[PDB]
Amino acid sequence: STARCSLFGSDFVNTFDGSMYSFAGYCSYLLAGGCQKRSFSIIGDFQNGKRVSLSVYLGEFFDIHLFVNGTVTQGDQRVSMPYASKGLYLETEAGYYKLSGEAYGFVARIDGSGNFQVLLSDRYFNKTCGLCGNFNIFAEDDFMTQEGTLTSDPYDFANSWALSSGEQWCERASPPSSSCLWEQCQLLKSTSVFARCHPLVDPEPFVALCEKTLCECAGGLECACPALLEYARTCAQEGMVLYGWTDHSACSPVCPAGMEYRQCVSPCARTCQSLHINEMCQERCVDGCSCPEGQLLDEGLCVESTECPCVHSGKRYPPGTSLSRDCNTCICRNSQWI
Amino acid sequence: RPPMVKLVCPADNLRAEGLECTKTCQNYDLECMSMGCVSGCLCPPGMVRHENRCVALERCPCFHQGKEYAPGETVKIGCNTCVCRDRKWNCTDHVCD
Amino acid sequence: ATCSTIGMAHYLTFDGLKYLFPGECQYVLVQDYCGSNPGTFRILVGNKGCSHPSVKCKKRVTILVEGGEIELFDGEVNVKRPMKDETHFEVVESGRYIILLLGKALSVVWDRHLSISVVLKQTYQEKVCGLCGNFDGIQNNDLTSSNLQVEEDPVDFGNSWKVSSQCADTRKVPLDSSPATCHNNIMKQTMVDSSCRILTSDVFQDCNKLVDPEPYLDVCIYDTCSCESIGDCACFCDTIAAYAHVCAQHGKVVTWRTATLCPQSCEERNLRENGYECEWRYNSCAPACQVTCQHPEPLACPVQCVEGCHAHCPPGKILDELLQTCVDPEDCPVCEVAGRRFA
Amino acid sequence: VSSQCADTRKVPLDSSPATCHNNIMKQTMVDSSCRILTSDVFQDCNKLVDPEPYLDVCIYDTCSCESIGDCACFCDTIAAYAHVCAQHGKVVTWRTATLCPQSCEERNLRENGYECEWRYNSCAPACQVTCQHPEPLACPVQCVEGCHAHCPPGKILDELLQ
Amino acid sequence: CSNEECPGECLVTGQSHFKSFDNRYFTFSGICQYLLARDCQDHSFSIVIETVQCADDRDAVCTRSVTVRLPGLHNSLVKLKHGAGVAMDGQDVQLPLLKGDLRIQHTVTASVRLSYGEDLQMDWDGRGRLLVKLSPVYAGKTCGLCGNYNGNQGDDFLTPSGLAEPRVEDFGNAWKLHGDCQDLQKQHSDPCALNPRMTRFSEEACAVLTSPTFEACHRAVSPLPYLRNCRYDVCSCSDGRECLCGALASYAAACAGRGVRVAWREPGRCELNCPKGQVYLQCGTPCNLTCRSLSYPDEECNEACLEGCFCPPGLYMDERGDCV
Ligand SMILES: *[C@@H]1O[C@H](CO)[C@@H](O[C@@H]2O[C@H](CO)[C@@H](O[C@@H]3O[C@H](CO)[C@@H](O)[C@H](O)[C@@H]3O)[C@H](O)[C@H]2NC(C)=O)[C@H](O)[C@H]1NC(C)=O
Ligand SMILES: *[C@@H]1O[C@H](CO)[C@@H](O)[C@H](O)[C@H]1NC(C)=O
Ligand SMILES: *[C@@H]1O[C@H](CO)[C@@H](O)[C@H](O)[C@H]1NC(C)=O
Ligand SMILES: *[C@@H]1O[C@H](CO)[C@@H](O)[C@H](O)[C@H]1NC(C)=O
Ligand SMILES: *[C@@H]1O[C@H](CO)[C@@H](O)[C@H](O)[C@H]1NC(C)=O
Ligand SMILES: *[C@@H]1O[C@H](CO)[C@@H](O)[C@H](O)[C@H]1NC(C)=O
Ligand SMILES: [Ca+2]
Ligand SMILES: [Ca+2]
Ligand SMILES: [Ca+2]
Repeated sequence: STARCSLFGSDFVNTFDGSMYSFAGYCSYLLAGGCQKRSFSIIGDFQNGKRVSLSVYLGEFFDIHLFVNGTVTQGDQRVSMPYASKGLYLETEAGYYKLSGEAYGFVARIDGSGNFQVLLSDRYFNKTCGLCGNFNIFAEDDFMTQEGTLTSDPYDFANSWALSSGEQWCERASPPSSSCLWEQCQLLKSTSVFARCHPLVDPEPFVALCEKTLCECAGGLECACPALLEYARTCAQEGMVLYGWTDHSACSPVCPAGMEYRQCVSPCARTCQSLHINEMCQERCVDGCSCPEGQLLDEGLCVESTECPCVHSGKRYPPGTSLSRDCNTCICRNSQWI
Repeated sequence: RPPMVKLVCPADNLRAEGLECTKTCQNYDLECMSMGCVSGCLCPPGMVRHENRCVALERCPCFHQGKEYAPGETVKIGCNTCVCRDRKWNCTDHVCD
Repeated sequence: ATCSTIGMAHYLTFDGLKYLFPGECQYVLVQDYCGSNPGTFRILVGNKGCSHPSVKCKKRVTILVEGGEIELFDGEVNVKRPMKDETHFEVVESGRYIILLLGKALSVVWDRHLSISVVLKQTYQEKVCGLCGNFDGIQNNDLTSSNLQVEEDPVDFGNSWKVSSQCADTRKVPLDSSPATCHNNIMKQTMVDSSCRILTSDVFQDCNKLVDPEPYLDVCIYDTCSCESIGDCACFCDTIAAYAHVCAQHGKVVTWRTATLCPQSCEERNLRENGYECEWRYNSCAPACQVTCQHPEPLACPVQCVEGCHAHCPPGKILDELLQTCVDPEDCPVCEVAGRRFA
Repeated sequence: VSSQCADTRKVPLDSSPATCHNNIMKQTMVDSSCRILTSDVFQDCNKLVDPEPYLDVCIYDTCSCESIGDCACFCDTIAAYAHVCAQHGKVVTWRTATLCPQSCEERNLRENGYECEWRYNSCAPACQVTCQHPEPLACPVQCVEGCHAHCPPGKILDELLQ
Repeated sequence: CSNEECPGECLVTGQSHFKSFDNRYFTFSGICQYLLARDCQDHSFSIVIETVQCADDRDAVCTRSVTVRLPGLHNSLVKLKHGAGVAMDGQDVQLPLLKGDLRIQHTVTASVRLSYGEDLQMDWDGRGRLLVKLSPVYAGKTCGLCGNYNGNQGDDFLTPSGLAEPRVEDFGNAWKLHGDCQDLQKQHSDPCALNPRMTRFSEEACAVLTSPTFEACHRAVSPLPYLRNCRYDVCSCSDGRECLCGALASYAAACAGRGVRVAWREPGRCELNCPKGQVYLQCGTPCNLTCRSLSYPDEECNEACLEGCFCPPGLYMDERGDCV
């Protein structure tokens, strides 16, 4: 039992139940956290209608900020990575930035496109209170304003969760008053690639948002591809994962190097600076990327198996870089001093 | 539903107590403000509303901290015992240690 | 020999070397999948939020003997994957400690809070590796990293035995003793030193002849400066308990708990239905393993002096298993077929 | 009394004394550490006495009362609040084996030890009769808390050897 | 010293912050109409407050309007609306108003002043802040939310039944006027346990009270209760810019009542920012400076200082709003 709400595309939102809409704000709205005994909060910052930075809050003492370009802070400092701490292990994954809290229970991602994803646990059933909406199977009553009343206008519902902090004060949010050639959205209705996700989810809202984006099309093929990743991920998490899509018209979701985007990549991500312990990789499939198969990953990039440098006192040394001790000396083999 | 009684508003200066002023037992002593008479219904003047329906005045339970207390019941508060009659608590005083 | 975790930030190898290494992710205590031979067992001591000795520290232990895990966490053991060789699998709850027997030589002892001890016999000579040394009888060389290199300081040595390669290994603490939390007052620092100078005051004077309380004093100075205790004194009594346990192994049992110094009680679980049958006491070290209708035969328990609360029922009417009430020997298993309790 | 005491001057700062709020890692456990005055047993007291002043006391003398191996500086406030509750015929039990534990079995006739004559009781009516004052008295607490001896009616307790 | 009873004051301010007649402070935060005070022994007057929610938050509350009733004139008299205006029996009127014993007048600092015969003085300015001064004549005949005007502060939670509750919620719920309004449950203490972002700012801002700038008044009124109110207001209300300075002014006014003066206004703080052609000056003793007073020079001039907007000492107030 685990839900997933994500902020994707440009000014789009998806809830824990499926009811999804559009929005553009400025005031670091509340994304998740119960409103009876809070005990933590997830806040997603915006700027000029864009999506900049993500943050958590434990009690009233610990802040962490993650940003979209891979820069992490402590509230007033500039910490490095991965930077494990009092829970909340900041890490790296198949190419995205991950923030995981298991004592409390949640996992947050930021990929190259800046699409936020959050996964909660089961014990928050009928108790989550933030912008992603209440977490109950019923999917029509997910517009609870902070007053407890129900509304229908997305903007009115969303403006009641704004948070201000001293220097940063915010105003009311108003829908942009701006209106508007191929229709590739029906790709979700024609090809058999997505045919197997049909009986679990309804593609119609995705087509609607696809045409909404198509209205803009400030580009050639950017009209639809962002609207496609979300459907694939959604019906993947539902219980069955689509295999070998992206081979027809997708726009190659981007990661720095290797570009080996694919589904079902083990989070363990075997490298050569490892003890090669097996049987302890019991994690589900997670989409991401990698670099082919004959290379093993290093801290920056991945290199052929025959150039894993030795390590001594934190210093890195290339193969055949024999160090000298006072009494003895020996050579760098494949990460094995002898 | 009988024996319920209704009343209309003459609408001369809007001083009549309409449905906006339901004199519950807990509100009998408190003054009642009238923004304006509204054609409605109320129990007879000698009858006061209760949680379900209007009941004799001398029977609405006295209220201590968030709980019911029927007439004639006594409660001991640290040093003295007090009993509610006419919805009002009556009891002696004894300055103790 | 014995490898144990003194306090909750320091380690003591098999050959008797003490060092400091605070981590927060999974590591390897002791294994044998490093020699030129097929390994058998493997023990991981992944701790949660213990990079600082704050009270919130919690620790978890996983054991992979053949095909199973035990997940020593919080309350008790798990059997998440039954092992095909339960012929010599035992679990004992004696005093305040829990004892696990996993084979002819391997044994484990757990306090249930923060201390784990591993005991191996002479068979595993020069055949292990990890954070507990190679058990060869030489102290100098028991600091080799995973890549066959002898490091200098423990902080760099420990990183090489990390399991997951995405932990952000601890960098180092450049300062001297009296961590940041101390030496800024020299008023809290001057109370901590005298507070646990009791390791040499009146009762441990006999111990001091046999074992020098030099490392344990330093451990006490640590993880008390950096341990903000509020209403829970468990962060302190544990070091003294560990030292007393070490003394006990040399036949020098001591008693140190008063009514105003780390008091303890075990009368709560004393048959509240009536209670007058007070069957529970607190003993000096309550010899370890006592037979019942669980293992009606002596075992090989390498402590035999486990401190805690004990039951001292008369020669007849031995202790039961589940309800914790001495009963006559009738309530033993009908038969041992399939290794089931069978009442 | 004496005119040479160095009169205490003042404390200018607000709540969270200098000892608090200098880290705000502490001051984050203390508030949660002794919020137990309303956790699971004191919902019944709260209807009779409002525990704001006692929380204020707990926050005070907890930062500024540094503790090392002696947790007594904190259990006393909870004991006082429990005593106040008990005055209003509302006995409560709050002590555990992991939270301010108290044991009175040390004085249990070490000569034999088996004759366990002592227990720990919460209300435990206060003033009894022995060969000291075998007459009723006026004790205005009437179930002082502590460790109590409750041997059968006959063979009453002694004075000196207990 | 010689003891003597002296006038009492009931104060309502902030989100929901009360000061009873004697000295008791507290917070109620309930949403209905309530009876603030009544003669209760002779039935000479009555004050009713209407309450609503603001700042789209759980713990934010306001007071919209106050209605006074004076059986002396037989009618439900002036209602003080959320604006500065007043309505006499449903009809708007223009200030000042004179009658047999009632005087309603606009004051210098953009407020309203309601006065009856030699007592029952009321100050109310628009944005939910009410001061009620009561003469010593009503020394023991008063029941309501302000409590009996006796010398003891230990019996201000006295419900109309006759007993005093230990909890504030039960005491407050006893003074409703409508049976539909719900009875609130446990009062929430910390409002910015729900808005962690606004934590550092609140604590660093509501600390000027315990600073040298106010040290002169630290021994005229204890600034312990005025600090938690500042923290609550900053944490709770939607707009912290004016909430912060809506609370400091309260402490400054409290100090001014004991004779102590202080400036507490410096750049970087909510300065009055008086319009052009007027002066932010401190004490000016307003009885002249409005040439309505010029028309009537022999009515009264007996008033303390108000440090409001003023004019250079060569000008009178113009009717349209000027001072040239
Ligand atoms: C990722 O994005 C964030 C924000 O979009 C970048 O942080 C920003 O970095 C600039 C460069 O220094 C900061 O400007 C500096 O601000 C300080 C303090 O005001 C000022 O003294 C300097 O003169 C300079 O203007 C900016 O404040 C900062 N914004 C934050 C932290 O919110 C970050 O650099 C980006 N990452 C990379 C790798 O570029
Ligand atoms: C959620 O909880 C509320 C209050 O406990 C209850 O009224 C409601 O029915 C619950 N909803 C579901 C879907 O269980
Ligand atoms: C309370 O009772 C006494 C005697 O029963 C009586 O004299 C007194 O008048 C009563 N109080 C009231 C307010 O009626
Ligand atoms: C502990 O148990 C042993 C054996 O039963 C006994 O000899 C010893 O006296 C006990 N210790 C105490 C303090 O009772
Ligand atoms: C405490 O003493 C009273 C006295 O009768 C008794 O009723 C009660 O059961 C005792 N409590 C315990 C826990 O022994
Ligand atoms: C009020 O006092 C006199 C009397 O009218 C007047 O001349 C003066 O200008 C007024 N006060 C000020 C400060 O202007
Ligand atoms: Ca829902
Ligand atoms: Ca060795
Ligand atoms: Ca009073």
